[PDB]
Amino acid sequence: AGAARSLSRFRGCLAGALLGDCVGSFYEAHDTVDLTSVLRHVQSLEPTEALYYTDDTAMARALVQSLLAKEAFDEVDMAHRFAQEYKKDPDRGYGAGVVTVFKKLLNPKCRDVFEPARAQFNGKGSYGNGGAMRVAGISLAYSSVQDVQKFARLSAQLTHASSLGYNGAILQALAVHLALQGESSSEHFLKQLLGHMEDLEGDAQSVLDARELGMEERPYSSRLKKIGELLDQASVTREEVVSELGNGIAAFESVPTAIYCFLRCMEPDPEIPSAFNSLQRTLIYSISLGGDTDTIATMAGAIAGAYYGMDQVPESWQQSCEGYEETDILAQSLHRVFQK
Ligand SMILES: C/C(=N\Nc1nc(=O)cc(C)[nH]1)c1ccc(N)cc1
Ligand SMILES: [Mg+2]
Repeated sequence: AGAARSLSRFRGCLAGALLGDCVGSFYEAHDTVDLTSVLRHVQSLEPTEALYYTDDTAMARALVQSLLAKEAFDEVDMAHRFAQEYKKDPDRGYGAGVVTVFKKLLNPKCRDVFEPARAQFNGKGSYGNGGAMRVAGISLAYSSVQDVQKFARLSAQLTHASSLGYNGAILQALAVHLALQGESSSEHFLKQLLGHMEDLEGDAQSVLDARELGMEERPYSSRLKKIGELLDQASVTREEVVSELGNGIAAFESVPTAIYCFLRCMEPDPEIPSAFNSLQRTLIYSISLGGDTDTIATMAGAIAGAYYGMDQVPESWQQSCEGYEETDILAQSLHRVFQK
């Protein structure tokens, strides 16, 4: 993968996300998934564009297309691109909630593009993982922690106005940010994320948002702490992971899980054949958790792809995915424009 923030890492990041979405799609909303099944099914990749992407990729592409068009974050442009993408291709797997947001954004009378998201859930906003599932491009465009946080938040808030939603997007963007920096201990990676989340969850609004939902005072911080405990635990089963971290559509029940998958799979697992590389292993492992496989795998894939780089993206897998060339072009353009 080479240096921090290399072309290879950019390409690997978006390819990894695409793979997770396309391959994870087959198992979406499966309560349980058998590992042998995933393996058998990834054999079906080996020897074009046979696997459709979902809303995860559709929104990721629109986000990145906005950043490229403006060479900056522009809420009006990005909001419009999200809404127009839905309009043109509505059957990509959007929830009814975010569709309500899109319909409001499509009204040419809508001046304030943040207001639709805020009206959701009786004015409290969605805590879904939709803000995070598309956020990797933010970490490609912006190098500083400060900017990653600011624009992961803003991009997320166009559809997910609950701090439980947009803080999940920040966490995912931070994970990609770190992975683009290259080789790290799992301990150092986790500690860096924990520090950032502890700082964010100090905010008074974040504290109130959690309290309303009966959650721990610092939800993501507490979940990252659990990840540290899990990584030290003997004979952790896929069920115990799901049990402690979740595999759901809430950002809190999917973003930490995706990060755990990345961290866990830094090391060889005897349960996944050693022939699979580290990226492949991460994707296989994350999909085998079940639940929202598509988003958990797209997020784990973004992190892993940034970390391992394009050399770990198997051409046979990549070429099975709808739009892999467009995805690759977007990654190279992000590098040219923002990491020249
Ligand atoms: C923030 C929130 N809900 N957000 C949400 N997003 C989702 O995707 C799904 C669900 C169920 N709920 C909230 C709503 C009411 C109160 N009383 C307190 C908080
Ligand atoms: Mg999807």
